[PDB]
Amino acid sequence: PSFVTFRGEPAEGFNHLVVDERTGHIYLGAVNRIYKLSSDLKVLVTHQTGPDEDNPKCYPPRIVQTCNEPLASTNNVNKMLLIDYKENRLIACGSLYQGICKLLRLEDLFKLGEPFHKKEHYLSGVNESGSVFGVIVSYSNFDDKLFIATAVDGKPEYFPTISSRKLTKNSEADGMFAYVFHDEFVASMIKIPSDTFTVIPDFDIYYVYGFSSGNFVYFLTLQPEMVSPPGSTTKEQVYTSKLVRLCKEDTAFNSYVEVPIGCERNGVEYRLLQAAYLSKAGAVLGRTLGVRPDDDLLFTVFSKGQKRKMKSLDESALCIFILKQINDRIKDRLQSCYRGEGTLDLAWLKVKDIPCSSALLTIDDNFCGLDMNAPLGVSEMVRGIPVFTEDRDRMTSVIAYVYKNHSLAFVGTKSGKLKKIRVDGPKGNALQYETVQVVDSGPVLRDMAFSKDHEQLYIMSERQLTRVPVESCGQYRSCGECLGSGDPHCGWCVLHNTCTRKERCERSREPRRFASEMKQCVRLTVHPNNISVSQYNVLLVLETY
Amino acid sequence: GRVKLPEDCPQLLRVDKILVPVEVIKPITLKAKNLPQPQSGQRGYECILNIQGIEQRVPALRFNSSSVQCQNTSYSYEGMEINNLPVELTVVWNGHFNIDNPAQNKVYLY
Repeated sequence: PSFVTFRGEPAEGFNHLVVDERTGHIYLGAVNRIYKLSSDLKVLVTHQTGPDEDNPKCYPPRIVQTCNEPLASTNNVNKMLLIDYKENRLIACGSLYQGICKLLRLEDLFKLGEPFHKKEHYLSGVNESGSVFGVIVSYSNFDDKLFIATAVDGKPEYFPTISSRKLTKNSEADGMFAYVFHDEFVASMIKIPSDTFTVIPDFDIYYVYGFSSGNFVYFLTLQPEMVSPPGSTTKEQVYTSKLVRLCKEDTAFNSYVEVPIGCERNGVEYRLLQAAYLSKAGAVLGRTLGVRPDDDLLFTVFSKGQKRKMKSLDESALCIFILKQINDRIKDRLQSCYRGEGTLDLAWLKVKDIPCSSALLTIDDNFCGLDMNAPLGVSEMVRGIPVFTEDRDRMTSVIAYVYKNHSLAFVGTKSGKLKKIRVDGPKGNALQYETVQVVDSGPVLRDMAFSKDHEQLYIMSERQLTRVPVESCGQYRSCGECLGSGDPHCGWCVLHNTCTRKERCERSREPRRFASEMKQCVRLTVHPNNISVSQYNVLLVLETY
Repeated sequence: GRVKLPEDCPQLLRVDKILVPVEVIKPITLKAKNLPQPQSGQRGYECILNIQGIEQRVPALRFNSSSVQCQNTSYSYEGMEINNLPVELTVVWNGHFNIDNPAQNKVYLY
């Protein structure tokens, strides 16, 4: 069988992918292109975002004002892509405009609007794809907004790295991408200080993954050497991967928190986030994990060491974080600051260390942040629970989902292969199967999403999107073989005499209809085991259980 | 996109006379109705001034369905023959598409 795929319609490039929960239509961000595809990966519609005459150096791009520097036709990279269901559209933020964002209609990809005029309308000069992320959160009218983080490239005055912005109903409206609350003193945005730039020239925050949880917004980020590694003057840059969080409700931006994150395997350090995916455990993992049904979990992928964010190392490890545990670390940290102990310790933001002020407070998970002991960092790096480690071929991406309570994890590789891992710390075992639906020579991207029905998993490559089905038990002919393979998806559908998943077996719910363990098979015996050649039409009795 | 009624058509509405001094950098705001949002494969708006001496092509921004503005630029005509020279202006988008100008509003270069 062959896997259904979409070749780079522009054979030329590819960057981001997302699935519409209701339709199953797949939208694909790319350089100079944004595509709308069917569940089957047929081309529904192609939008030309591309090649625009422009220059990165110029501030307000050519349209607003004249630029002395020479222009050249350059490629517009889709930095981000986010589905706005309520608005019935797609926010497809590009670059090469000083980062102007575009709005495409959901069904046809008709350009509803693309605000260029104001400064807020420009997100970032940064040309790199995937270095940006964010979430769209919506409520009924008179309650709403967009949270987005992006790299600056040393543009600190022009753009904020993290911001809370407005998304008006009308795409034509001027108001778009305006800050939720702007005050002369404080605005719902966080800028990088000029002082920090002078000290370390290159400092920049790259945002890999982002998700909304409960009533907060988290970001997995990469930053530069600031007290790590120690160094008197500039020289080499190494990165520290950290977690960021904000209250959805905090216009002030007081809630900002930032903990370094990683995990270690037998004395080997894995500091750099490649990708992450928030998900549910399902009954199996949750129980042994000790969680409530609602509680979330965060699968992640990290490379070894602090070196070369641009081109990381092959050594990579899939770790895990329970949100309850991270929430605890944050609460623990806050309850501490409220003690008045130590400093805030956030190097890039505050050069001069300000002390934490003690105060009487009931420290809860609900705590949104206060005026004093304002944005703060974290001392203790939060360690994660390791799961699978690949030395030979680096993991690029990850996804996970709940199936019949068993938790299946998906992991992209540098090779263009997907691993189907049942996580069984809470259960007991490891990796079930590996597949090369994708692209035999070269890698898979972080945007890897399961379909709404959860039948398939769209796997994106630089070149192509591939619809990889989540099991291929049919290959197994007999109950003995089916249960023999062990890849957890497979069971013996007794009456059908075929090997497939629980969902696939009709009436599997009923007793002895479906066999999970070899014992359940099938066992057969014949009373006259031996019959002579000379004999004919002998009566035989068969015992089957 | 459909236009059933004549009132709804894409056209430029008039404002107080557009006065333009020669050799001065000035923006020219315009008002209009039912300006289309350019669709895929379609470029943005430009202001074209038909001056016999020199025809100027200045790109513009369509803020909404009813307002436009040519970017900061200066205009001139050679001759110093006459103080007030009215000039026909054509608003175009996607290169060739000229928006209708019923009033046939002009720019006065003085």
